[PDB]
Amino acid sequence: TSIMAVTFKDGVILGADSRTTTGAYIANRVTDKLTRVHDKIWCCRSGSAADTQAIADIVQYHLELYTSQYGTPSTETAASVFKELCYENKDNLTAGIIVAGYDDKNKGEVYTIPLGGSVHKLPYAIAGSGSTFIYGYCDKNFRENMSKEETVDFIKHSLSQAIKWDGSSGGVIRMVVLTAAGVERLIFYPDEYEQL
Amino acid sequence: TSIMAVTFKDGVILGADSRTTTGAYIANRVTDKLTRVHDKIWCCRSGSAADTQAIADIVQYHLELYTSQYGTPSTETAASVFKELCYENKDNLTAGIIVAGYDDKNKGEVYTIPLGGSVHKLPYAIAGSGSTFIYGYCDKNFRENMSKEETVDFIKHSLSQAIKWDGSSGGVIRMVVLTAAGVERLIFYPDEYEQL
Amino acid sequence: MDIILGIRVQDSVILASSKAVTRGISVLKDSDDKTRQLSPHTLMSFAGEAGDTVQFAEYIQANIQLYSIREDYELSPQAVSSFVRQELAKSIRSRRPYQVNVLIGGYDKKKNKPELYQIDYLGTKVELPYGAHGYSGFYTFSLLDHHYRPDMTTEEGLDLLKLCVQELEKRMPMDFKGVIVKIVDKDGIRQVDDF
Amino acid sequence: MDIILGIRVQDSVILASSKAVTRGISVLKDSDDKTRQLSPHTLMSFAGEAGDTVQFAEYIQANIQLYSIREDYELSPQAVSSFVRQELAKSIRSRRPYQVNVLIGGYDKKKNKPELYQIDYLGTKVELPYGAHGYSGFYTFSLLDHHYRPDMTTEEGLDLLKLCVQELEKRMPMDFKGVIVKIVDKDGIRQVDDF
Amino acid sequence: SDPSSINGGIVVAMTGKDCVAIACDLRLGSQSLGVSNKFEKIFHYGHVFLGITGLATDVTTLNEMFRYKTNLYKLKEERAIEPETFTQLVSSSLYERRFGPYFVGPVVAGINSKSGKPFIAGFDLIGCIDEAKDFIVSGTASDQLFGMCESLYEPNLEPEDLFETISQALLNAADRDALSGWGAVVYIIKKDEVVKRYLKMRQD
Amino acid sequence: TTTLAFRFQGGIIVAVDSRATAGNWVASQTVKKVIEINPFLLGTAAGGAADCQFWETWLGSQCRLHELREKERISVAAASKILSNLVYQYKGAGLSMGTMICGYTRKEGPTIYYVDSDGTRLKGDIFCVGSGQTFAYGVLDSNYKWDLSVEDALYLGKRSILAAAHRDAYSGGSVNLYHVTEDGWIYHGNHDVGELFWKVKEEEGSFNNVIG
Amino acid sequence: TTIVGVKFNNGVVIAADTRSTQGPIVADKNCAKLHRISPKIWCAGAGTAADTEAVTQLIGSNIELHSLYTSREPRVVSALQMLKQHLFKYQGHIGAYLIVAGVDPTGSHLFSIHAHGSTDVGYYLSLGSGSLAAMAVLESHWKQDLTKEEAIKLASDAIQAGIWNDLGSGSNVDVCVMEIGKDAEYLRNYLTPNVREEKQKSYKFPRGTTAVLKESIVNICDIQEE
Amino acid sequence: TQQPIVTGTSVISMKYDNGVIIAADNLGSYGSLLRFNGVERLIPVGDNTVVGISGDISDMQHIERLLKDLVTENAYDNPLADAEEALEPSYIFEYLATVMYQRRSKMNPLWNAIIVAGVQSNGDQFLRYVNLLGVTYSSPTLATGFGAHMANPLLRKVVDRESDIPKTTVQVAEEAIVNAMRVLYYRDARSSRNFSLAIIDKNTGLTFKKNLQVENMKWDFAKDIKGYGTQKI
Amino acid sequence: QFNPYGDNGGTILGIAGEDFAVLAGDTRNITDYSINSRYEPKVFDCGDNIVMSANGFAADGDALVKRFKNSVKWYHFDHNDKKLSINSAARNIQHLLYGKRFFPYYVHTIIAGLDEDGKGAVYSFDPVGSYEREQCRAGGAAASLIMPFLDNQVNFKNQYEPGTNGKVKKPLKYLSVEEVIKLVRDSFTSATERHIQVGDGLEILIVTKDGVRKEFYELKRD
Ligand SMILES: *[B]([O])([O])[C]([C][C]([C])[C])[N]C(=O)[C]([C]C1=[C][C]=[C][C]=[C]1)[N]C(=O)C1=[C]N=[C][C]=N1
Ligand SMILES: *[B]([O])([O])[C]([C][C]([C])[C])[N]C(=O)[C]([C]C1=[C][C]=[C][C]=[C]1)[N]C(=O)C1=[C]N=[C][C]=N1
Ligand SMILES: *[B]([O])([O])[C]([C][C]([C])[C])[N]C(=O)[C]([C]C1=[C][C]=[C][C]=[C]1)[N]C(=O)C1=[C]N=[C][C]=N1
Ligand SMILES: *[B]([O])([O])[C]([C][C]([C])[C])[N]C(=O)[C]([C]C1=[C][C]=[C][C]=[C]1)[N]C(=O)C1=[C]N=[C][C]=N1
Ligand SMILES: [Cl-]
Ligand SMILES: [Cl-]
Ligand SMILES: [Mg+2]
Ligand SMILES: [Mg+2]
Ligand SMILES: [Mg+2]
Ligand SMILES: [Mg+2]
Ligand SMILES: [Mg+2]
Repeated sequence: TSIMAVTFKDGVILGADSRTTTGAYIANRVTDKLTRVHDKIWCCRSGSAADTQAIADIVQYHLELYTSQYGTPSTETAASVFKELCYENKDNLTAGIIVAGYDDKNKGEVYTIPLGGSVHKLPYAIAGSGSTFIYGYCDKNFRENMSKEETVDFIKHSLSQAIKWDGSSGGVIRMVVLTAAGVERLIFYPDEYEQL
Repeated sequence: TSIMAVTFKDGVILGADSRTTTGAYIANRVTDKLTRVHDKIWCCRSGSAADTQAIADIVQYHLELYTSQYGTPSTETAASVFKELCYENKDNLTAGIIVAGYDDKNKGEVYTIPLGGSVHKLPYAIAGSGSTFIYGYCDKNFRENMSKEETVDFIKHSLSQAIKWDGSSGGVIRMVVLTAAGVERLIFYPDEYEQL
Repeated sequence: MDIILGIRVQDSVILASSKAVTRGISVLKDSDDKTRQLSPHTLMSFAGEAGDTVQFAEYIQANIQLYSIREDYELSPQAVSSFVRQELAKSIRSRRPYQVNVLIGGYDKKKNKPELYQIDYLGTKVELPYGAHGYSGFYTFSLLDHHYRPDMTTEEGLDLLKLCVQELEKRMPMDFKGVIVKIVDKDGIRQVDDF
Repeated sequence: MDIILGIRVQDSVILASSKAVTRGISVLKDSDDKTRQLSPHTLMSFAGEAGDTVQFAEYIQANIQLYSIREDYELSPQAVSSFVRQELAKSIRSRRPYQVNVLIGGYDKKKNKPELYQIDYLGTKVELPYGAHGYSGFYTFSLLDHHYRPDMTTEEGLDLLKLCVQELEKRMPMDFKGVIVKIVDKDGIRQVDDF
Repeated sequence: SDPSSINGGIVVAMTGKDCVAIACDLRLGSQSLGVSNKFEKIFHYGHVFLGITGLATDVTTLNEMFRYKTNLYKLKEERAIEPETFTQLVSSSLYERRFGPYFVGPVVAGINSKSGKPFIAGFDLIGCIDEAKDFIVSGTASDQLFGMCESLYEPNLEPEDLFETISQALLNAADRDALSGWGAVVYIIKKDEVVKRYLKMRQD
Repeated sequence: TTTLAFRFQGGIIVAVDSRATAGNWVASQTVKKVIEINPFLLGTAAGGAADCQFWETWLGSQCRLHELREKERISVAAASKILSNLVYQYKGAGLSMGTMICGYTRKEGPTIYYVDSDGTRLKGDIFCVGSGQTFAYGVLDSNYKWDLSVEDALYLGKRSILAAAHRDAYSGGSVNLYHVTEDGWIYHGNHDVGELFWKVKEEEGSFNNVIG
Repeated sequence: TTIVGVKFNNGVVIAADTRSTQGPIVADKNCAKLHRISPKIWCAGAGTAADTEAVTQLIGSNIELHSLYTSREPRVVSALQMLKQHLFKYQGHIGAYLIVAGVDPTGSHLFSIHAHGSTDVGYYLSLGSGSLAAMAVLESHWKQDLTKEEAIKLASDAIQAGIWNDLGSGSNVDVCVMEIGKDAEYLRNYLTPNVREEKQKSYKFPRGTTAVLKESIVNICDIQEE
Repeated sequence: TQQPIVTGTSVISMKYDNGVIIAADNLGSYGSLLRFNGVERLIPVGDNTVVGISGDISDMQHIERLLKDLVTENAYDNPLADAEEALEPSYIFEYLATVMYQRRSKMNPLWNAIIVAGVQSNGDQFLRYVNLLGVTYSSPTLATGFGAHMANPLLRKVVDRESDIPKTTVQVAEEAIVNAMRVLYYRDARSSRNFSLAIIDKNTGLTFKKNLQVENMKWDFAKDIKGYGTQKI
Repeated sequence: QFNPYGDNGGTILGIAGEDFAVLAGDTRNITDYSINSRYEPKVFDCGDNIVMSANGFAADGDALVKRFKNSVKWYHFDHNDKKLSINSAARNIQHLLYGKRFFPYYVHTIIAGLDEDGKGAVYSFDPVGSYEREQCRAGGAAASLIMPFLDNQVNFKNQYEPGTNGKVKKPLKYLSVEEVIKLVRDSFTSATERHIQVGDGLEILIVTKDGVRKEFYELKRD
């Protein structure tokens, strides 16, 4: 799995591959790992598909109920709910989740939640088995306050390399753009990103 | 351990960190992992320090005896001797070796020998625990027929990132340049390569 | 404990049970009675893990004696054996199961017939003309297959039982210090004091 | 096998060894002689793993008999015991060690003294007034500590030996089917046919 | 150690023309030791027949349990339970012990009293229904029974012919299994008469 | 497996069953568990089929070589010891054997040696070996005498195997009888248990537990 | 086991083989792996047979009660949600691997479910030991905008690939078509490419061939009057 | 006894009317890391045989050296080395099969699965399999690893039995092989897009194709797939 | 850890007639849940009118057959082209198998032919070399399905004569080659239905005084 979230001038973009594997068999080559817990709060999922789906479903429920009572939740609030589930059930869960969202007050924010259940607020975050192969690349190429086009290129190039080297990553590169303008879905096929 | 060898226009350059670890304790912070088996045939060592030293010592002996009888050996010949030891004793060895050398006829050549004992001739090669973090970077930034200065920068930047992310890698960046001109040793200290 | 035998003849049921109690390397006792009277015409012998055997036997004894008082009536051997089986069948899926095997010898006063039931710790019940638990059956069933006859007298049953004990004393490695023999018939339960 | 005893009195050495041979659940034999005559005035009893015991005893027997013929002379019990110990001490660091414990009872014709040696499978030798291997010593040493006196006659030694066997038959779980007793003195080796 | 092969035994069922047949061996043992040669494994509740192989304590327990349940069924419903309905009751009852199961191999056989249609069914230890047209097998010699039934069986056999087929299937399968045999019983079942026959077989 | 052998007035009786199993699966009902080493020696087979077969037919080759070299019939003691010494060399490797070496010679008389894969070698009057040995012992010990007729001794051996065939799940098939005398062994037929059981039950009045 | 699901123009089709196996033995030759959750929501099951049946019955039962409570036809996403949450709770121990398909007022749907509780969406899916043989066929012949006739053909061909090449699958092909605005048609034994040939011999025995000890009439009737 | 380190995935093959086709991708994996992207795993022997190897790469290179050495040895004192006494596919296979079974019998196996594809002197198609256990078998279609599970089903639809071989042309056979390689790229997590293909025909000889790529891939339908069930956006 | 053994499935069957003998075996070869080959010959003509099959782990099976064929060749060289009798071949195979007693050939071996009196003969072996002449034997994966059927239909076990009711057995009348082939085909058809490792094809080798003949029959491919 290769997943990442990157903040930029106008907000935040989430990125992911589409491969799900049972050992070396690709059980699904067109998986959607970018999932929605609120209108402009999404997450990237890595680890167990069952665990991360179960967690994401519970979070979506919690934020839906939060919204009905207290209005739109912050991205920090969403990350805290993810953390509470991941930390308190650390013994029984295998879930590596990146939470990303767009407020108007706080703009683009990214929170990463590794195995332990710890929370880390970062300008950008990478995770999944394939992330190991792009620590060098991402650290050298990331800048703050990039444009939308620059950020798409950064994620596209980064995940392209992660896919190239990691057997557990592959298929299409899905992306989700979160800005004041709204929510935009992007897809990039092998023929496009392999020749980069 | 972070080690790499890169061919370029005038020949080949070997690069390595200087960290040796017993668990999390750094047993030696100024280790020389770039070792000489012949005048212009060197190697990078990763894995067990004892195994790779024992192997390198035996190879140097074999090539010294080869030279006395048949004249200067090729880099391919040196790689074959490494392979023979690593393959036939695969059950008892933990050694990941990169062989690099300069002929006048063949110019710069690089052979990598992973755990199994297989041989792979490549334009450049990376190995050691820290290499995982720079597959993305090295693949994107490597060009054939680079200059000496460009190749030094490529290795310096690459190993800098490998050191940054891998706990088993660190200290100074040692390098060895192999050309027709001769053999040049280079060293780069933390203050220099960390700010890159 | 070790060896417990049972044989049903024409008009009675005979139970034979070893006297030895061994804990490890020493025979702590050589006169132990591995049986409990459940009712005037029903006797139960037992063998298994230390402690569990007596605790289970006395627990069954208490329950049957409670039934007898409540109804002023003695349960049939068949009814008692079924109650015992169910307790063991319940036990086998417990946190800590009763590790006890039993023989139930009784005389049914209604049908005027002796009855012998063999039940293991899993709750496996079978009615038999002759039975045994543990390694005893490995020696004694061949003799009983040959010699047994459904219409033996009680005296003939005791002679056939002596032949079983003699074979056990010859071929078994463990010294079980002889057996206590008890007869169950229409007149109740009695012990053969010389065997 | 199981129980082997030894006692050195005034003018002789008495060895007692069980007759039973058990494989698993059955006593295959009840008249087995767990001893070999090494020389006219030296007897060795043995107990350990099946097969190894006899193979080792006969191997020692052959070597001592070879020595006797070559030199036309009988080795002292002390000399024989040392040879045996070294073979076992050699054996314990072999690919497959001899799993055998022995008692060596002999009469030294030079010193006119009976001698009893106890050696285990590791090659641990000790000279003793009385000895045993396995669980036998756990019962018998307390009796021998009380009763033994070193000036006892052979008849007194046999009585004290009967008291040991009676205690073993009372408290040991395994039926060892009695013992074969052999006496070693100045006149040689003989078997007590009624014990 | 393996609960399904401590006591041993087998059951087989077959369909014929307007009839069904169910048969079992009589052995109960403790591994190698043969204990009982009268341990029948076929029971009946009204006109519905149930055969049970496997751990004997569970064989007894389940018989007592299904007698219990079919008796309450009859009191409330005011009619005898049918094979199709009973099959579902067995499945339900076994699955409620999903993670602590009875170690058994049940087999249902009978004729529907209203439609007259012959019916057989088999189960695994946790409830799965195998509703075969031809035959069902169960026990420690199930492989042997599969081989016999698959070769000997033909459809639409008359009651007296079906008896021979099922009897030969059981006998020859049992004789190739160490933990089966010691006698055998065969039930021939028609819409309103049931014949029970004990078979003479080798007692080893 | 159930095999037995016992000494008596008229020589030795050897009786064995015929069953072979792989787990609960009955592999064979027609196994020859007695081996005709020569016209005077018999060997019984219990445990591993191959081990027993291979090394007992090998034993026959060694016995034949002995009498070629020594111009004399091999003793039962010597023949048994060749086999026991051989298996002792393999001790620990995993051989699985329980055997009786039965014979008669002028110097020894009728002799039986129990030989075993742990290296055990025992001379004796009565032996029963195999998974059903305990069942056979019951019948033998209660009915054995030195003064038995060849006819009565043969039946006792046949009956003791039948007892074990019935109760022991890993014994059965049929009974092979041999009678060893001064003038060699004599085969006394294959007796199917499926027919023998009902015959014995009816005539002897035994097995009243079973219905027939 | 080979089970598949294929989307098409105006609905969805699912299919399955009919072999059940205990180890290397075939327990049932004509097993029914297509289960009805509701009239127009069906699912195919792989893995432990008692589990797929039980978990389908339970959710199917609760779906029926839900449909009566809400006065609405049941939705596939409801069946999906109830199945995944149930399976997740049991941490994979309930060995049910399902392909859930159906039509409802929202449209036509196709999902897969695994024992640990993870769900996946797709136009074509396959599960079981023969899923690799089936998926090979699907990946070679699937296209967008399939007709009903083409989807049935593709689905059954994928099951056949399992039947012939996977030892865990065999016998017959069951199909269930669920088209929008129509009744779901359940095609039991849609294909039968594995009929056994006639035997060489008849093994009917002569009457009296088996030896009998005792005979007796069994009383199946109740206690009688008078 | 060892464990495989650098590994190669599926090798697939089939017979057709005038010869045999074999293929394998150019990847050398190091666990989940797709380490080496230029590894040739089809090794020709003469002009009538191609040996395709999967599994441990260090052992593959050893086997490659044995075959190279076999050709050298066959030429020694052999005037008909390029004619009647040239190396046959059957000879090359039996040699490997001998080595594989000998090595498993010393508990030190060559951790590979091998397919020898070729054409004999009399024009007959040769196609046989051998692996680390020394197990051998022949079939109209043969495949290793994941290919066994995914390629064989597809290739068996073209040639289902022996009588289907004369009815299968080289164009139809190559088409089936190339499709199978695409399917393996979709579904095998240790495969690559780049592969090599070899055809051995009794008329046109040995054709060795390098640097082939999987093309005509279907991915467009991915854009419509959203969430894992209930999600709409 | 490396496991030197594997299981290639399959099933074989030998039946001895009055003046003939047959050795049959399916042609399917498998690992786990995959088919390797639908036609991989398993029963082999080894010369001297002897047929052989070693079922189980195919690598060991091929190795053994190869070594026995070799043994026949050297028997001719060493003993003046003498015909190797079926009983002598059987004893020779015992030694081949027991020679690897502590690292066995993981196979069930069956050979078939004619004895020195011209009568049909079948010998059966376990992996470590124990052997026994038999009238009937099935081996391999579906042996447990086939043997009981052969006890019943070849040796007339548990069969008696009508009217007598268990008193008189069914007489053991001899079976022709046409009658045996019928029983072989039905055995494999039945085994194919209930055993996943059996199918694809059936190859029968018939041995008579005239020589060795072959017959092939299709089996279900699922
Ligand atoms: B990715 O590879 O981490 C991926 C992310 C997931 C949310 C779709 N995980 C998987 O593919 C996991 C296996 C795994 C691989 C690598 C690291 C951790 C876990 N797969 C599954 O959970 C799975 C596989 N087959 C069926 C169902 N679920
Ligand atoms: B490097 O980290 O791989 C390094 C290369 C070596 C040639 C100097 N190896 C080590 O530091 C090894 C441990 C190790 C770490 C990571 C991967 C593999 C091995 N250390 C030693 O061999 C060592 C440690 N302490 C004392 C002596 N030797
Ligand atoms: B007997 O039960 O010991 C018997 C004697 C043997 C010489 C045929 N042994 C076996 O049947 C053994 C299994 C066994 C069962 C019980 C105790 C000890 C051993 N069987 C085999 O050796 C064997 C040989 N070939 C095929 C199948 N089984
Ligand atoms: B298929 O092969 O996955 C199939 C699908 C099933 C739902 C009909 N599975 C089975 O047939 C399973 C395989 C299995 C074997 C052992 C443990 C778990 C699963 N079989 C059974 O569920 C089964 C086996 N014997 C009797 C009844 N059911
Ligand atoms: Cl997912
Ligand atoms: Cl170093
Ligand atoms: Mg560092
Ligand atoms: Mg000591
Ligand atoms: Mg010897
Ligand atoms: Mg028996
Ligand atoms: Mg199939």
